[PDB]
Amino acid sequence: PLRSYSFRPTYGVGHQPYRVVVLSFELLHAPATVCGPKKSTN
Amino acid sequence: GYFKIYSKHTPIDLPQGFSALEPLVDLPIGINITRFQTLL
Repeated sequence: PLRSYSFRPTYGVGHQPYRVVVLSFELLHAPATVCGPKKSTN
Repeated sequence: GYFKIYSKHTPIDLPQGFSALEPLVDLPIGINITRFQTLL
């Protein structure tokens, strides 16, 4: 049912190991708890 | 969607006095509390 990528260190750029991080987000009515740094001045 | 707990501890039916509970913890929890039970 499923085959294998099988990369080599000589493949064309083409089919080369590419890492992917999908950062799905949420906006449910439940309170937000993930936020950015929120920089601060002096 | 926030779970808030206020608390106060005193040394002493219930006492016939006034004391205001202070904020202990607000937690972003997320559940929809409908029932509860004590643990001893």
